[PDB]
Amino acid sequence: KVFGRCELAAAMKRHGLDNYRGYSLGNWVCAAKFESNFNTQATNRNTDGSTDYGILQINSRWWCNDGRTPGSRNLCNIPCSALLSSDITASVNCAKKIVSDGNGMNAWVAWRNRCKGTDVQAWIRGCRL
Amino acid sequence: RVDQTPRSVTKETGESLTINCVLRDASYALGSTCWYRKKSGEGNEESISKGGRYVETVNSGSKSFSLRINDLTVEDGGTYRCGLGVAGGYCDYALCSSRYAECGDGTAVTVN
Ligand SMILES: [Cl-]
Repeated sequence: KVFGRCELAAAMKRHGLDNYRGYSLGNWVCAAKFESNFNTQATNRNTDGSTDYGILQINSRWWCNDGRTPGSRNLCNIPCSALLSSDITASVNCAKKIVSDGNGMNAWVAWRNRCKGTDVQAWIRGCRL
Repeated sequence: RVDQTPRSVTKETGESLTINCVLRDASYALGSTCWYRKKSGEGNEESISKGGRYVETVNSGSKSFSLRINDLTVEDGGTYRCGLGVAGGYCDYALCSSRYAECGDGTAVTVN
Protein backbone atom coordinates (compact mmCIF):
# COMPACT_ATOMS: atom_id res chain seq x y z
CA LYS A 1 0.00 0.00 0.00
CA VAL A 2 1.13 3.51 -0.76
CA PHE A 3 -0.46 5.75 1.82
CA GLY A 4 -1.57 9.23 1.19
CA ARG A 5 -0.08 11.81 3.52
CA CYS A 6 -3.20 12.57 5.59
CA GLU A 7 -4.25 8.96 5.46
CA LEU A 8 -0.95 7.97 7.11
CA ALA A 9 -1.10 10.80 9.62
CA ALA A 10 -4.54 9.62 10.74
CA ALA A 11 -3.38 5.98 10.93
CA MET A 12 -0.31 6.88 12.93
CA LYS A 13 -2.40 8.99 15.35
CA ARG A 14 -4.85 6.11 15.88
CA HIS A 15 -1.84 3.92 16.51
CA GLY A 16 -0.67 6.27 19.26
CA LEU A 17 2.41 7.85 17.69
CA ASP A 18 1.50 11.49 18.39
CA ASN A 19 3.96 12.69 21.03
CA TYR A 20 5.26 9.20 21.57
CA ARG A 21 8.50 9.68 23.49
CA GLY A 22 8.03 13.39 22.90
CA TYR A 23 8.01 13.18 19.09
CA SER A 24 5.01 14.94 17.54
CA LEU A 25 3.03 13.21 14.84
CA GLY A 26 4.62 15.23 11.96
CA ASN A 27 7.98 13.68 12.77
CA TRP A 28 6.60 10.19 12.14
CA VAL A 29 4.87 11.14 8.91
CA CYS A 30 7.98 12.95 7.60
CA ALA A 31 10.15 9.98 8.57
CA ALA A 32 7.91 7.56 6.64
CA LYS A 33 7.94 9.80 3.53
CA PHE A 34 11.74 9.91 3.39
CA GLU A 35 12.33 6.29 4.49
CA SER A 36 9.79 4.50 2.31
CA ASN A 37 7.93 7.08 0.23
CA PHE A 38 4.89 5.95 2.17
CA ASN A 39 5.13 2.44 0.71
CA THR A 40 4.32 -0.41 3.16
CA GLN A 41 6.03 -2.90 0.87
CA ALA A 42 9.37 -1.04 0.53
CA THR A 43 12.63 -3.03 0.93
CA ASN A 44 16.22 -1.89 0.71
CA ARG A 45 19.28 -4.09 0.96
CA ASN A 46 22.29 -2.95 2.92
CA THR A 47 26.04 -3.46 2.48
CA ASP A 48 26.09 -5.89 5.40
CA GLY A 49 23.49 -8.10 3.72
CA SER A 50 20.65 -7.08 6.02
CA THR A 51 17.50 -5.48 4.59
CA ASP A 52 15.36 -2.54 5.74
CA TYR A 53 11.68 -3.42 5.67
CA GLY A 54 8.42 -1.56 5.32
CA ILE A 55 6.97 1.88 5.94
CA LEU A 56 9.65 2.73 8.55
CA GLN A 57 12.56 0.73 7.02
CA ILE A 58 13.34 -1.37 10.03
CA ASN A 59 16.56 -3.38 9.79
CA SER A 60 16.78 -7.21 9.85
CA ARG A 61 20.20 -7.41 11.50
CA TRP A 62 18.78 -6.04 14.73
CA TRP A 63 14.96 -5.78 14.85
CA CYS A 64 13.20 -8.61 12.99
CA ASN A 65 13.90 -12.22 12.04
CA ASP A 66 14.15 -12.83 8.27
CA GLY A 67 14.25 -16.60 8.85
CA ARG A 68 17.72 -17.04 7.28
CA THR A 69 19.94 -15.27 9.85
CA PRO A 70 21.91 -17.42 12.30
CA GLY A 71 21.46 -16.13 15.87
CA SER A 72 18.94 -13.50 14.77
CA ARG A 73 18.77 -10.77 17.33
CA ASN A 74 15.12 -10.06 16.45
CA LEU A 75 14.79 -7.39 19.08
CA CYS A 76 11.15 -6.64 18.10
CA ASN A 77 10.34 -10.34 18.21
CA ILE A 78 8.66 -10.38 14.76
CA PRO A 79 9.21 -11.94 11.34
CA CYS A 80 10.39 -9.34 8.90
CA SER A 81 7.43 -10.22 6.67
CA ALA A 82 5.14 -8.70 9.38
CA LEU A 83 6.75 -5.35 8.48
CA LEU A 84 5.50 -5.72 4.81
CA SER A 85 1.77 -5.24 5.22
CA SER A 86 -0.80 -2.57 4.38
CA ASP A 87 -1.62 -2.78 8.10
CA ILE A 88 1.02 -0.69 9.89
CA THR A 89 0.53 -2.15 13.36
CA ALA A 90 3.68 -4.24 13.56
CA SER A 91 5.83 -1.46 12.11
CA VAL A 92 4.44 1.05 14.58
CA ASN A 93 4.88 -1.27 17.56
CA CYS A 94 8.49 -1.97 16.53
CA ALA A 95 9.15 1.77 16.00
CA LYS A 96 7.82 2.42 19.54
CA LYS A 97 10.22 -0.11 20.91
CA ILE A 98 13.15 1.35 18.94
CA VAL A 99 12.49 5.01 19.79
CA SER A 100 12.10 4.24 23.56
CA ASP A 101 15.89 3.67 23.94
CA GLY A 102 19.14 4.28 22.01
CA ASN A 103 19.20 7.40 19.93
CA GLY A 104 15.49 8.11 19.68
CA MET A 105 14.35 9.08 16.19
CA ASN A 106 17.97 9.18 15.01
CA ALA A 107 17.42 5.49 14.34
CA TRP A 108 15.83 6.71 11.09
CA VAL A 109 18.66 8.37 9.17
CA ALA A 110 16.24 9.90 6.67
CA TRP A 111 14.54 11.60 9.62
CA ARG A 112 17.87 13.02 10.76
CA ASN A 113 18.52 14.36 7.29
CA ARG A 114 15.15 15.55 5.98
CA CYS A 115 12.95 16.06 9.05
CA LYS A 116 14.87 17.01 12.16
CA GLY A 117 15.15 20.82 12.35
CA THR A 118 12.20 21.49 10.00
CA ASP A 119 8.60 22.53 10.49
CA VAL A 120 7.45 18.94 10.86
CA GLN A 121 3.89 20.11 11.60
CA ALA A 122 3.66 20.83 7.87
CA TRP A 123 3.33 17.07 7.42
CA ILE A 124 -0.06 17.07 9.15
CA ARG A 125 -1.29 20.45 7.92
CA GLY A 126 -4.67 20.18 6.23
CA CYS A 127 -5.40 16.76 7.75
CA ARG A 128 -8.52 15.74 9.68
CA LEU A 129 -7.26 13.90 12.79
CA ARG B 1 28.75 11.83 19.76
CA VAL B 2 29.94 9.98 22.84
CA ASP B 3 33.14 11.53 24.22
CA GLN B 4 35.06 8.94 26.19
CA THR B 5 37.99 9.91 28.43
CA PRO B 6 40.81 9.11 28.79
CA ARG B 7 42.15 7.69 25.54
CA SER B 8 44.81 5.69 27.42
CA VAL B 9 45.89 4.93 30.95
CA THR B 10 48.50 2.76 32.74
CA LYS B 11 47.71 1.33 36.16
CA GLU B 12 49.40 -0.94 38.74
CA THR B 13 47.86 -4.17 39.94
CA GLY B 14 45.40 -3.47 42.78
CA GLU B 15 44.56 0.07 41.58
CA SER B 16 41.20 1.10 40.11
CA LEU B 17 40.37 2.42 36.59
CA THR B 18 37.80 5.13 35.89
CA ILE B 19 36.52 5.82 32.37
CA ASN B 20 34.08 8.69 31.76
CA CYS B 21 31.66 9.09 28.90
CA VAL B 22 29.44 11.98 27.98
CA LEU B 23 26.87 12.11 25.19
CA ARG B 24 27.17 15.33 23.19
CA ASP B 25 25.09 16.94 20.45
CA ALA B 26 22.02 14.80 21.35
CA SER B 27 18.43 16.01 21.32
CA TYR B 28 17.34 12.77 22.93
CA ALA B 29 17.45 11.56 26.51
CA LEU B 30 20.21 9.17 27.73
CA GLY B 31 18.85 5.62 27.63
CA SER B 32 20.55 2.34 28.54
CA THR B 33 24.34 2.11 28.67
CA CYS B 34 26.84 -0.51 27.65
CA TRP B 35 30.55 -1.22 28.21
CA TYR B 36 32.79 -3.37 26.03
CA ARG B 37 36.22 -4.87 26.38
CA LYS B 38 38.76 -6.42 24.02
CA LYS B 39 41.57 -8.18 25.93
CA SER B 40 44.73 -6.68 24.45
CA GLY B 41 45.34 -8.01 20.87
CA GLU B 42 42.96 -10.96 21.29
CA GLY B 43 40.76 -9.70 18.47
CA ASN B 44 37.26 -10.04 19.81
CA GLU B 45 35.07 -7.62 21.76
CA GLU B 46 32.78 -8.56 24.63
CA SER B 47 30.08 -6.84 26.72
CA ILE B 48 31.04 -6.25 30.28
CA SER B 49 28.62 -7.41 32.90
CA LYS B 50 28.03 -4.51 35.29
CA GLY B 51 28.44 -5.56 38.91
CA GLY B 52 31.00 -6.71 41.37
CA ARG B 53 34.29 -5.24 40.27
CA TYR B 54 32.61 -3.14 37.59
CA VAL B 55 30.69 -0.16 39.05
CA GLU B 56 28.78 2.24 36.84
CA THR B 57 27.77 5.77 37.74
CA VAL B 58 25.11 7.38 35.53
CA ASN B 59 23.85 10.99 35.53
CA SER B 60 20.93 11.10 33.09
CA GLY B 61 20.59 14.91 33.57
CA SER B 62 24.05 15.55 32.18
CA LYS B 63 23.87 12.52 29.85
CA SER B 64 27.05 11.15 31.56
CA PHE B 65 28.02 7.59 32.40
CA SER B 66 31.19 6.33 34.00
CA LEU B 67 32.74 2.91 34.76
CA ARG B 68 35.08 2.16 37.68
CA ILE B 69 36.98 -1.13 37.51
CA ASN B 70 38.36 -2.15 40.91
CA ASP B 71 41.16 -4.46 41.92
CA LEU B 72 42.99 -4.29 38.59
CA THR B 73 45.16 -7.24 37.47
CA VAL B 74 47.35 -7.76 34.44
CA GLU B 75 44.47 -9.63 32.80
CA ASP B 76 42.47 -6.38 32.64
CA GLY B 77 44.79 -4.89 30.03
CA GLY B 78 43.08 -4.13 26.73
CA THR B 79 40.75 -1.63 25.10
CA TYR B 80 37.49 -0.56 26.73
CA ARG B 81 34.63 1.24 25.05
CA CYS B 82 31.35 2.77 26.32
CA GLY B 83 28.17 2.99 24.27
CA LEU B 84 24.43 3.43 24.14
CA GLY B 85 22.27 0.35 24.48
CA VAL B 86 19.09 -0.34 22.50
CA ALA B 87 15.67 -1.98 23.03
CA GLY B 88 15.84 -1.49 26.79
CA GLY B 89 19.41 -2.43 27.54
CA TYR B 90 20.57 -4.76 24.83
CA CYS B 91 24.34 -4.46 24.22
CA ASP B 92 26.54 -5.65 21.34
CA TYR B 93 29.73 -4.12 20.03
CA ALA B 94 28.35 -4.00 16.48
CA LEU B 95 25.84 -1.38 17.69
CA CYS B 96 28.84 1.00 17.64
CA SER B 97 28.73 1.07 13.79
CA SER B 98 24.95 1.07 13.50
CA ARG B 99 22.37 3.77 13.01
CA TYR B 100 20.80 2.76 16.32
CA ALA B 101 23.46 3.77 18.93
CA GLU B 102 26.69 5.69 19.53
CA CYS B 103 29.93 4.66 21.26
CA GLY B 104 33.06 6.31 22.55
CA ASP B 105 36.44 6.10 20.85
CA GLY B 106 37.85 3.72 23.39
CA THR B 107 40.45 3.67 26.22
CA ALA B 108 43.72 1.68 25.89
CA VAL B 109 44.37 0.30 29.36
CA THR B 110 47.76 -1.14 30.46
CA VAL B 111 48.03 -2.87 33.86
CA ASN B 112 51.46 -3.63 35.31
CL1 LIG C 1 18.03 -2.64 -2.40
